[PDB]
Amino acid sequence: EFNILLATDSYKVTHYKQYPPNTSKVYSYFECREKKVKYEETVFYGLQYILNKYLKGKVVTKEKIQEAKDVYKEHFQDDVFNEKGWNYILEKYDGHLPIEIKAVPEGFVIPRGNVLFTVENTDPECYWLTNWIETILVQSWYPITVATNSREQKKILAKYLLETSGNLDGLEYKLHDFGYRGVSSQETAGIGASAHLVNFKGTDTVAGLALIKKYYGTKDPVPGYSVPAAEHSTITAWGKDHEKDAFEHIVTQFSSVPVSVVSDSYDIYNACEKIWGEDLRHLIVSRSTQAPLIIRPDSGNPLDTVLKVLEILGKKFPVTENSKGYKLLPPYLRVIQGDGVDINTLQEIVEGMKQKMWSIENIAFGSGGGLLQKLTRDLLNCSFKCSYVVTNGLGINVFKDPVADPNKRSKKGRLSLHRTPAGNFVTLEEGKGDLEEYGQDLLHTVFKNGKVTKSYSFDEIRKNAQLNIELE
Amino acid sequence: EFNILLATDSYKVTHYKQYPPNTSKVYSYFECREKVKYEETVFYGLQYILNKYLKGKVVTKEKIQEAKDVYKEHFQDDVFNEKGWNYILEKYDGHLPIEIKAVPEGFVIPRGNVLFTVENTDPECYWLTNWIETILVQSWYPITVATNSREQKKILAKYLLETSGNLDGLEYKLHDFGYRGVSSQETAGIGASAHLVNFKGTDTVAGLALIKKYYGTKDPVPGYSVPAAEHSTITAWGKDHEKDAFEHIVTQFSSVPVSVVSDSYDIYNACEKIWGEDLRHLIVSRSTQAPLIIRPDSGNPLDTVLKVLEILGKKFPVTENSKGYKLLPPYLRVIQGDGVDINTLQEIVEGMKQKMWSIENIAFGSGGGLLQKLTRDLLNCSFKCSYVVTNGLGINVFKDPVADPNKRSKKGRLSLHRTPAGNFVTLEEGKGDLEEYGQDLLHTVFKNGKVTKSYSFDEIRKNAQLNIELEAA
Ligand SMILES: N#C/N=C(\NCc1ccc(S(=O)(=O)c2cccc(OC(F)(F)F)c2)cc1)Nc1ccncc1
Ligand SMILES: N#C/N=C(\NCc1ccc(S(=O)(=O)c2cccc(OC(F)(F)F)c2)cc1)Nc1ccncc1
Repeated sequence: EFNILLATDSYKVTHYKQYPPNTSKVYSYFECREKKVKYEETVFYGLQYILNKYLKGKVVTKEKIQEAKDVYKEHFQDDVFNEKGWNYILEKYDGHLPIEIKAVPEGFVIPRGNVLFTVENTDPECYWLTNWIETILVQSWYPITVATNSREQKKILAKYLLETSGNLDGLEYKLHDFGYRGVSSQETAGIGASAHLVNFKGTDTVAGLALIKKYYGTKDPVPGYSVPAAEHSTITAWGKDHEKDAFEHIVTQFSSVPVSVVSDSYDIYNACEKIWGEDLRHLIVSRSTQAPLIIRPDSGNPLDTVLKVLEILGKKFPVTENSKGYKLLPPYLRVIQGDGVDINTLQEIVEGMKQKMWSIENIAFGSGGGLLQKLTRDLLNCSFKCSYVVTNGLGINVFKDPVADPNKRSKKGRLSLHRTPAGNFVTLEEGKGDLEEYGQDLLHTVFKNGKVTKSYSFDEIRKNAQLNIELE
Repeated sequence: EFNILLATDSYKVTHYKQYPPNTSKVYSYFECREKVKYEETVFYGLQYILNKYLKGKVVTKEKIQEAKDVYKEHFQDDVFNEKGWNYILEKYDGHLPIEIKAVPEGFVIPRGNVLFTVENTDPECYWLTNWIETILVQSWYPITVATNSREQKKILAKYLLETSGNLDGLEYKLHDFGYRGVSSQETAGIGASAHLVNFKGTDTVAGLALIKKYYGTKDPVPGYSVPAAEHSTITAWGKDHEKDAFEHIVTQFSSVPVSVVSDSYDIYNACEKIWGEDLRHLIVSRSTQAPLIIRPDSGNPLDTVLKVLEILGKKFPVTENSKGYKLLPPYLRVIQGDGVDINTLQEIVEGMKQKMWSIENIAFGSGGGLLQKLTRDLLNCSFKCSYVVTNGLGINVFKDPVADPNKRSKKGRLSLHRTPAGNFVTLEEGKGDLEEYGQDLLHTVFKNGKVTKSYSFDEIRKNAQLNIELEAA
């Protein structure tokens, strides 16, 4: 069973002895710190998961306190654990955390350098608790960053799909999550997959579905979808001389639904030109528009291989020119590039297709490690800092400001998030939100004293995270 | 509760229909595929997966119904192999008819060798081998963390030995700071445990319980820490009271080591004036068992470390060790915990050596660099089918993409062997059977729902030792 007393950085166990004496309040905040491709705005997503799974309800028991005590005695070779402080929460509050958390609504898209949530203790005895839970709350960096990076890729796709086709039809199925095997754990898989689904509807990372169902909720039965597809084992199992037999068997098994077939086991160019393009062409051209063959290269330079596959297919199948002047494969045939795709190569591929006059309608992308694993907390500088304390009954605005790195300076005092007169966002420091010169604080209480006080459905989050181009 | 029918990539739900008719066996293997660095990998983490996810009754009527219901909506179609899963439930009481063979955990093996193999033990379950690819492939993560952590240990060992003449304290020179910087609680535990294969210092408490549950140590815990400040415990005192914060903290932790982050406002002032002058009397009185550890946390990592050491060296009595390198007094050390990864680690220790500072003076903390900034393509961790039996005939299968020879996979039944020179070699096409290379070094670790061979964390650590550690004795 999970024990919140064992879910912090070891050193935090010692901090209750380090704050100034007579400190009744520690108030801290989370931001994606501004830094002097660009990631200028971030999608706030994932806190509700943490609140529900780890923070709410009776999270302290006698047994958990004793367990922590025993572990820390050996871990520190010393007795430093705040057993009294934890027992207080158990006795006074039936083990519920005396903490208030206020947050911007999930799905909200906020520029860098703004407060996204704040945390403070609601009982003076628990001044130490605010930053105890920094570690667990800061892991929100991950769904924020996956959702943000996924959305930035959607912006790239949208721009190029609109340019080459005139519309955004199918945009929400253009970047598929292939990342299940390439992330660090089962738990990460569900979190990351759910964050990508804020922007798209295609996923193979099945763990994302149950997470969304349990913690967020959707009107539709499921938040994400997939279609049948081969992997190398289901092609290569037929033997090297029988690739065509594998292809034939698979497209016939899935004759009436879309099917993707990985075509690079031995020679992608041969497979396209000779196997699909000649030997099995009759099984392709007969397919429904709702059930295309999707040819999947999976190796070589991603741009070069996409362009060469399209060049080959365009000579073996009847290509049209759309109203924008771009080439379009027949509706029973598409391509998916699912190798080496990240935000940078995604851009390179669609720009390269555009240069060669191929519509983005022809292609979808799969992304695995690039989508869910190749991200860190420093990409958006997700960071949690104390900005206000009360000591001897007096509030003081606190902050760090390292001489050699102005980028790490933190905000001062009690914070609030507001709309500016021009409709942008601003974070007011030093309790200036209290002056009421800037309309209502956009932070809402989402957790208080062990209870989740405000929740968002996955549908609401998706609405909040829409692109401007989708809104237009 | 975890449901293995829902723990695969969606497309694998459709694969049972795609294999050749009358296929009775699908046999697959995992390697860290060969491509100048990461030439050898530490095999670690499979035992966790076997125990937590694969062993025992993992199929129930309810889990089958749940998966049926989810996949119906996910695919907008009924493609799920209900019958196949029911067969496992009915015939094997929901235990997986799979056999997995693996190299011992902690073993250090060159790239491009077979690390584990997987095959079905019932012909009806030919589709099961690759169903569990997704979950088994996540072993990439503890393998990669453990390997990258060990590569850092090699750097530290080299420079510690050169500047001090011994390896004392090596296993405490790289501390895990990564708890907040990983992607989940589960990842934190797995990654922290992988780092503990090589070192003993961690703040990622999640790692302790994982090791105790799945591996075990003779000692009460596998890893340790010591008291330390964070910015909030300094800055809460107010900008004009940094000295008061420092004094309070070192007085609270007067007889144990304590680290105090010193860069809240001006690291150089803190070292030269606050520690070096105002509070100097509280430092020089401390025990060798209870040093103050000064922690910079910003700026160029190498430049900041060198400047902090120059400042301290002028305020405190420095000695010259037997190798000719400068050593701070034993009540004073430094920890650099910002911007540390395998690359910057190398730059800092080399820069220190050039300025004649012993590596004894310093320890490193690493967070995202240690536990998060790693992907499956670093060591090209990969699972592939190499052998099938169809119509009663075994055939050796592989991929070999024309545009990427680095993606070629191995053929046939595989085994791992010692060469005459004592190195490793992977034999393909069942050639291990010829018995020209001795016995297969893989061991059956999982069979028909049961874990059949396992390793303690102590054994794993011994297996993962550096050669330099083995040399002496
Ligand atoms: N191809 C593959 N591979 C996988 N999934 C099948 C898969 C995914 C997306 C696409 S698509 O062309 O975007 C598409 C087509 C029609 C409807 C649609 O809509 C929707 F997807 F939502 F159903 C999405 C096709 C087929 N899985 C995979 C996991 C890990 N590693 C490699 C591979
Ligand atoms: N300084 C800090 N910060 C943290 N940990 C305390 C910490 C860690 C290592 C060291 S050391 O100098 O290597 C050391 C000293 C003596 C014995 C020893 O051995 C042993 F490790 F076993 F105690 C290790 C000191 C103090 N936590 C932290 C989490 C996340 N982000 C930033 C910070």
